[PDB]
Amino acid sequence: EEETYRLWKIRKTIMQLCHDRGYLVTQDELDQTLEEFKAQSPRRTDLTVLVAHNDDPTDQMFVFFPEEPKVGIKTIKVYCQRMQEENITRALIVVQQGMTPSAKQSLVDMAPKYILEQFLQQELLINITEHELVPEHVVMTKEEVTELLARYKLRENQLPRIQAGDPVARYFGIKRGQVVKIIRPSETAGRYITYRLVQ
Amino acid sequence: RITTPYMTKYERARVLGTRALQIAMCAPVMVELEGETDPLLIAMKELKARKIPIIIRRYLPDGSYEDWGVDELIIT
Amino acid sequence: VIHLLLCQLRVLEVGALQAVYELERILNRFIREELEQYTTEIVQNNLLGSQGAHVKNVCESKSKLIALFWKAHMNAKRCPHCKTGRSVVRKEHNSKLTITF
RNA sequence: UGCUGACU
DNA sequence: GCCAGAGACAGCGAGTCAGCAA
DNA sequence: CTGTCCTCTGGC
Ligand SMILES: Nc1ccn([C@@H]2O[C@H](COP(=O)(O)CP(=O)(O)OP(=O)(O)O)[C@@H](O)[C@H]2O)c(=O)n1
Repeated sequence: EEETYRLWKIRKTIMQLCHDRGYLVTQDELDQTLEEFKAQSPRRTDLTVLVAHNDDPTDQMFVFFPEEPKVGIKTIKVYCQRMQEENITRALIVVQQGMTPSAKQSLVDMAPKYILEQFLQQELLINITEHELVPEHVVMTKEEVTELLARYKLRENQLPRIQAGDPVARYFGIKRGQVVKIIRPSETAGRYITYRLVQ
Repeated sequence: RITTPYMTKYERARVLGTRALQIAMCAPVMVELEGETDPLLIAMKELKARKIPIIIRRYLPDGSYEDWGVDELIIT
Repeated sequence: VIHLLLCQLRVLEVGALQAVYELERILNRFIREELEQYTTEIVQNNLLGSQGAHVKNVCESKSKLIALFWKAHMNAKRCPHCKTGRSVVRKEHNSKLTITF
């Protein structure tokens, strides 16, 4: 019954990850304890969640928990079919051992039609975003980046870079070309604000 | 129009240097010198009286510039 | 690889830095006509940036691209069009290059 | 240029 | 194609004064 | 005298 503890931690972390992306999540899911998780729900196909977005109610996300410890191209297709038929665009695949290396470039191959993304199970046992040293990241909107570049007379290159595989760019699901504001809690100035172009 | 109103120390240094190099090349002194042979003392005397017709052209990191007057600049 | 790198260089020359990964993904999802349309659209809509291309983060990308090319794609290989075109140049100490039969 | 001493 | 075997290869504080031999 | 390259080589 440690499998259930792992399932509960991963589900709580994914609920927090979905709330930080701006999806409609209730307080109970974010404050759900183990005794009630196991009360509700055992399997790995009824842990799949489907969440809606604050705006764009059609824009929803779908979280998978594949059974195969090493997901492959066929496993990816089997529920890319589910997504294509239910009419969703985004997904999130929590894998237990990894993805066979061809799969990673397949997930990338699926054009903005159906954009997927993978997360290891050991990466979700804790919320890195809740570490002391990790600042708060905020994906800037297309109209705030323009005002930033205009205030500092900048170009989008010539800005600090954040890797597209950064453990906190993968969590906040930030695509390339997006600028993220970062609020460092500084011992010197309190709440220093920086900006990083995702690339 | 958006940069600091005061005159940085580097600007004071360069303005004094240039005014002194001008005075030394036989330029008219608008400060009524009183027996001093140093052009840098004369340049300081002029800076204190707010008589220096030079235009500090502050360059921003993208090529854009702002032209300030040495008179319209708070000397500390 | 030849055409991908050609287009990536064409876009780097003007500064466009997202075009690099965009071209690579356009390729993998798919050759010259597929890539040259996007690359010309970039180089046209993003010109006026030949002076704003001599910045760090634009030199690192070109450095990495050309280094990876010279390091991974210039090894002796059986020839594509004629299967027996490995006239193995193999250079001894400088001032010496030896082709075989 | 070199090499052998020496100074802070 | 995956990653050891290496085997090159490059770096190694600042300034100063002499003499002697080639 | 150390650490990365980094260009093979070599085996697999
Ligand atoms: N090779 C060297 C030797 C010396 N120096 C410089 O000379 C200073 C005095 O040397 P020093 O040997 O007299 C040390 P100090 O603390 O003054 O000695 P004390 O305990 O007897 O009072 C050092 O601190 C360096 O700045 C150098 O640059 N390279």
